[PDB]
Amino acid sequence: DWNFEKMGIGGLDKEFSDIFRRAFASRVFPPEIVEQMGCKHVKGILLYGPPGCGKTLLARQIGKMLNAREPKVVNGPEILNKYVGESEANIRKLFADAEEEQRRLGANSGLHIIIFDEIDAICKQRGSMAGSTGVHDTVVNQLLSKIDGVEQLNNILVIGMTNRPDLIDEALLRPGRLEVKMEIGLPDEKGRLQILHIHTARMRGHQLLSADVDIKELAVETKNFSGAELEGLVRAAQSTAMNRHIKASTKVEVDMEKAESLQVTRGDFLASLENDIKPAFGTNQEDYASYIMNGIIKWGDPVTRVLDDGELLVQQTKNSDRTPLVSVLLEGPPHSGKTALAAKIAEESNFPFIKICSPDKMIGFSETAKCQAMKKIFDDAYKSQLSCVVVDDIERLLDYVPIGPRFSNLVLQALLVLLKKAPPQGRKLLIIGTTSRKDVLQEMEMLNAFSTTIHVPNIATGEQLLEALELLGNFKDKERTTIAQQVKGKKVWIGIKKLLMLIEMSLQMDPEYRVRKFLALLREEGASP
Amino acid sequence: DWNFEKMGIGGLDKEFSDIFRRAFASRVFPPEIVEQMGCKHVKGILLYGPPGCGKTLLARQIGKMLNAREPKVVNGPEILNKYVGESEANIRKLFADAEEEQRRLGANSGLHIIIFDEIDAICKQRGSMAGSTGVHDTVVNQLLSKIDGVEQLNNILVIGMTNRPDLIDEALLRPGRLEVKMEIGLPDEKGRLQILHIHTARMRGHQLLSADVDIKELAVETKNFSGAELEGLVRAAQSTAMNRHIKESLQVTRGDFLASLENDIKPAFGTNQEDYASYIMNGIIKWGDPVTRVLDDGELLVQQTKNSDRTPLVSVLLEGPPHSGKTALAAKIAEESNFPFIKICSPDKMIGFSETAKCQAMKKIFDDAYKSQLSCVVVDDIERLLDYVPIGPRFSNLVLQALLVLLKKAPPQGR
Amino acid sequence: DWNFEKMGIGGLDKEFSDIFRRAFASRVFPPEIVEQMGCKHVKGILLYGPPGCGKTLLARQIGKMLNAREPKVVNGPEILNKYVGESEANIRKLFADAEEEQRRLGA
Amino acid sequence: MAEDADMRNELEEMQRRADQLADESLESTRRMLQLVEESK
Amino acid sequence: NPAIFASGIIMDSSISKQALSEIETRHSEIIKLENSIRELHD
Ligand SMILES: Nc1ncnc2c1ncn2[C@@H]1O[C@H](COP(=O)(O)OP(=O)(O)OP(=O)(O)O)[C@@H](O)[C@H]1O
Ligand SMILES: Nc1ncnc2c1ncn2[C@@H]1O[C@H](COP(=O)(O)OP(=O)(O)OP(=O)(O)O)[C@@H](O)[C@H]1O
Ligand SMILES: Nc1ncnc2c1ncn2[C@@H]1O[C@H](COP(=O)(O)OP(=O)(O)OP(=O)(O)O)[C@@H](O)[C@H]1O
Ligand SMILES: Nc1ncnc2c1ncn2[C@@H]1O[C@H](COP(=O)(O)OP(=O)(O)OP(=O)(O)O)[C@@H](O)[C@H]1O
Ligand SMILES: Nc1ncnc2c1ncn2[C@@H]1O[C@H](COP(=O)(O)OP(=O)(O)O)[C@@H](O)[C@H]1O
Repeated sequence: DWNFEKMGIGGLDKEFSDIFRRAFASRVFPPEIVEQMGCKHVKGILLYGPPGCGKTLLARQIGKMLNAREPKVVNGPEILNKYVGESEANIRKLFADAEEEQRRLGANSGLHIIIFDEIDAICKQRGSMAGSTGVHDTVVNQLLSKIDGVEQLNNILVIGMTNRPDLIDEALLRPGRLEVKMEIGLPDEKGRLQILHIHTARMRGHQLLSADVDIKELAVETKNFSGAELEGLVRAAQSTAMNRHIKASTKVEVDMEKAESLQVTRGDFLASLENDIKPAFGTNQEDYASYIMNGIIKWGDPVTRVLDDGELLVQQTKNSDRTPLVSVLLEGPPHSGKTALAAKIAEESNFPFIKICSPDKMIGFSETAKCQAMKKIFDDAYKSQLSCVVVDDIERLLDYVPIGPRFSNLVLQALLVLLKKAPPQGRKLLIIGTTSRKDVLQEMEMLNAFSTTIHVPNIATGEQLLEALELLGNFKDKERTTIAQQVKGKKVWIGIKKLLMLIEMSLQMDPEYRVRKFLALLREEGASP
Repeated sequence: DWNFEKMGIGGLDKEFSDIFRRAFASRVFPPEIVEQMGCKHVKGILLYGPPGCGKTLLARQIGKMLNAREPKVVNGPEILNKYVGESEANIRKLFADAEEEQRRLGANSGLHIIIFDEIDAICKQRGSMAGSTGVHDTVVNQLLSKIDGVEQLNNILVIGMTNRPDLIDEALLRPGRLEVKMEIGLPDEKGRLQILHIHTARMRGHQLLSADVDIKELAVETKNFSGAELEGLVRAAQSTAMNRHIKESLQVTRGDFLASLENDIKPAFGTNQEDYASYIMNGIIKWGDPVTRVLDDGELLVQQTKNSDRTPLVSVLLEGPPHSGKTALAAKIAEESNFPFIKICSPDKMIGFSETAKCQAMKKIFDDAYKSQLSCVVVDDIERLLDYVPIGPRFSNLVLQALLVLLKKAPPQGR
Repeated sequence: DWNFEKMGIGGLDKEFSDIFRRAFASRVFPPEIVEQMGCKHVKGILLYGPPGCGKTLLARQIGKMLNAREPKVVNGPEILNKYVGESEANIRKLFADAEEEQRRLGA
Repeated sequence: MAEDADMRNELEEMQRRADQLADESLESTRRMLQLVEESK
Repeated sequence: NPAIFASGIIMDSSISKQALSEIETRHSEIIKLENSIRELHD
């Protein structure tokens, strides 16, 4: 009675087709022909990927489809025991029935499945702790000797699932023991559509779903959501919709007669997206609201030029093919407001994965840790079809101090090597860095790694200052005219982040003393162009 | 016979409402409608926050609210053992009854509860660490496989507690696992009023509370008092009232509350009054205009940092010749600030420390400073922190970098 | 009974009176009024000072004052053991009698 | 240890059982011989 | 770090197994034989 649609898996067509072709293709073709070829059968499958993508579900579904004996299961390190020579017999007890039936019924026997769960807990590399821990060298040897030894078995099939494919023993993955190796990754738009349809079919069956909810918009809206988080979203929406009909939860639980007319509307979905579920490889709006703390205002010509140069770079990295890796350096004097512009460029890129590597989260770390955290952020970005990674305050990241000078060399080498490592074939990446001292970076031979440079200016003319004040609008007409009369016939040299603080400091005096104090502060700051 | 009033919890209305909405809202709706949606049930809750704010109380009340069986308790790291293969057995023994009942009955089974205490002493991140001590990896793998494995369980509920939400493994905090994360923080005025009403109800019933004590005043005179210090205040007041009848008409009066508030209870996130007595040793003397000028400037800065919204973080440096009296004036400004949370970070309490210890101490002070609607922190005698000496020169780089990073970091939203 | 001097401690005048007032005032008052009030009992105290000034003696005397059972003296450095789950086991052995007796005899 | 202690105590009780059985068989054999001698 | 396990090896084998051994069933028949020859002598 098997049917693929009954399986209930969406977005994994290619993986399942490959598994079926390589594993179950030779157990369905007529035996008479298969005998003329003299080919043995495959006896292994390995599945790996990041958390929450649909491995265990695939293993369970494969287990259910086969008209054979009930599968055995092993939950993590369930086999270990404290008596010498008792942690191995548990290994041998799994293959006994298969051995006996192969001996008895010859070549017409059935199929016996086994499912190792979290296989990286008992099958780590041999000779890694001076002979291992004493009990992690005998188990591996027993498993290797049993899967493929002097005596031949032909009716087993072993499945493994693991999050870390790097630690599994090498002798256990050759083409004779665990031949098929599959990676289960995040889905694209069609996968999300299929998953939502699979998880909403039942509700739509009984007319419990409203008519103003359109699945395509939800599919487009959720970018880089793992498999489990869509289900979590649907569950949260259902719970929020059901919570309406419990009126007196505070005093006593009571249910109304309007429970029959229960329907789920789009508002529940929007609320669930806004408050409950937060992805892991996606993005959320807290960080942008934390970095762009006062918006962006057009106080002159330069801002549009900078934004246009960012847009050109984004378009190039999206379309081109020869160059999959491009980078750019934003530079300027201090208190000029450059990290906000980088954040705005990244936000307007509209790429799926956008992350900010800032020193705010590396207080007290030694060099080894800075290096390893940088590596992790740059590894997470190799598992998406598009990306954009921002580096902040390259000066503070190296621990640079003018005396000596003194800084860290290991971190600098990590950076210099990490700006030329192309991603795996078929993906693109964009790196933006910000700094306030170009000459120091020049002396380290670090401007050769970056591809292009952009300059961020200050306020340098009275009209621009007046325009900025008008846009902020803290001073009214008369005081503005007085300020214009005072400053319109000179040159100024000030940054925006300092202008805000000067205005705030000036506002604290008496109502009739603000302008003079502001002018005194502006004179005191000093120009030194 | 359950109703919210009898739980004995105050100041946590929204958190409990959200927990109820997301965890229990589908176990009380008619089963017929539930089955037509085919929705599984949530399998975990997590609670974190500073000490003495009411986590274990909430867990206990949840445990004894339901019609479930007796909740199993794990008191910290009591599952560890010295023989290979014994910790995992202890982990596996907790879920046996749920599996057996599920197999026997099906969808009609009751409910089970497991309560881990101090979960962060077992489930640390499964990093490589050149091969972790099995204590971490094996136990964590067993727990992960048991919570959500090949076989389906649908009648369990797992609750956790921790003070360090950073250390826990990420694969253990995804939907389908401990997915309801809640933060329990300090209460505001309404919370203090509710707590005081809860903890002084029995006395009022038997006419033991004098008519002069007004709770609304105590709700105002205590700022940044945790949940667990108000009870201490009340108990101290009662003890002071009782000791007066040792050499039938017993009663509790305002003077007892005032004395106990002034001498017995010392909040951890509040203002201290001995530091100013230790640093300002001979008062302040007006010998000219400069003192008044400095104090006026400090007042202006305080008012700005209190009233503005585009400048949530302010700074100022007091400098001059030696033997001039800077620390006293800084302490005076801080005292006149009238902020709920005031602190001093001086170098004479870190005698003999290395670089990393100093970094950790500074970070800990600022972390506490980030949990109040207002704050004020004094860093005095900077050149001693940096470990400066003219020959060379020599100093510490780690401390300087930490300070430079911390001088421009904004607090959470609204503070 | 207080009589700080009769017990065998001299020079501890205030550091005894404050202890008695704050901590032990709800153990000797008639149980009816204590139950009517609904106040729990303090769960411990801390003593710090220079060595050889009479701390352990005060602890034993306090224990004997309240008709309590035999105290379980423990030394801090002696609890540590080099295997996994041995120090915790030692720390968890001291609270057995209290749990058992409360579970049996109620309140 | 309570589990092992109690199970070993049942094992000791079982040792007493075995001793009783053996002694009973021996006494039965002795009476056996006595009667068989008597008949002649 | 101070964290290491241990493994045990058992010196356990003693007086014959529990009464699943043949001692009791062996004891059974002797009483029947006693009955028989008591009959004969009487
Ligand atoms: N392709 C998919 N289609 C539908 N549901 C899916 C899919 N992938 C995952 N899910 C949902 O994810 C839930 C749990 O996922 P699953 O058991 O596969 O986790 P896993 O990622 O293999 O586990 P872990 O990473 O924790 O070891 C399943 O019950 C199902 O609801
Ligand atoms: N056009 C603008 N460009 C940049 N920042 C702006 C602009 N308009 C307003 N701002 C505000 O100015 C502030 C910019 O400060 P920012 O964090 O960019 O400083 P910075 O130049 O990186 O500082 P530093 O060099 O001291 O590390 C933010 O509050 C931003 O909201
Ligand atoms: N919100 C509250 N309402 C009423 N009483 C409270 C509240 N929070 C705490 N208390 C009182 O203070 C006590 C604090 O103990 P509790 O076990 O809640 O502390 P905790 O903060 O969870 O513990 P820890 O920091 O040790 O993990 C509670 O038992 C109760 O007596
Ligand atoms: N107007 C005043 N300003 C400052 N200190 C005063 C004033 N009047 C009296 N004093 C006393 O002067 C002393 C202040 O010395 P303080 O410890 O602040 O010096 P300092 O500048 O930190 O010293 P140094 O840096 O040289 O070690 C205190 O005793 C304070 O009571
Ligand atoms: N206040 C005191 N009055 C009389 N004797 C005292 C006093 N304090 C300490 N001693 C003497 O000191 C001895 C040991 O004190 P000890 O309990 O070892 O103090 P510590 O706790 O500092 O070790 C006691 O036997 C006692 O005779």
